Amino acid sequence: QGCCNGPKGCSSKWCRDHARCC
Repeated sequence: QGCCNGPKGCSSKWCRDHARCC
């Protein structure tokens, strides 16, 4: 969903919080 597709996605805390791939 972007978060786990791009280099800055899991660098975003929201994606780290919510997305299990982060």
